[PDB]
Amino acid sequence: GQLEQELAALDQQIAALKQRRAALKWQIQG
Amino acid sequence: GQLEQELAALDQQIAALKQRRAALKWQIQG
Ligand code: NA
Repeated sequence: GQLEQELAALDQQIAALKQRRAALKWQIQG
Repeated sequence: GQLEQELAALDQQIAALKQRRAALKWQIQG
């Protein structure tokens, strides 16, 4: 339902942000 | 620097989304 759609959206955003964070850390840390 | 400020921003957003995700998971599970 609506709650499940919202939870899937949060899980996708979290996964994408964790990946962006890993790429930014690599740049900063060389 | 600028890159570290972007990293702190990602850290804040990921932590905040994880709290929203946990609160929604609890709603779903009753
Ligand atoms: Na980190």
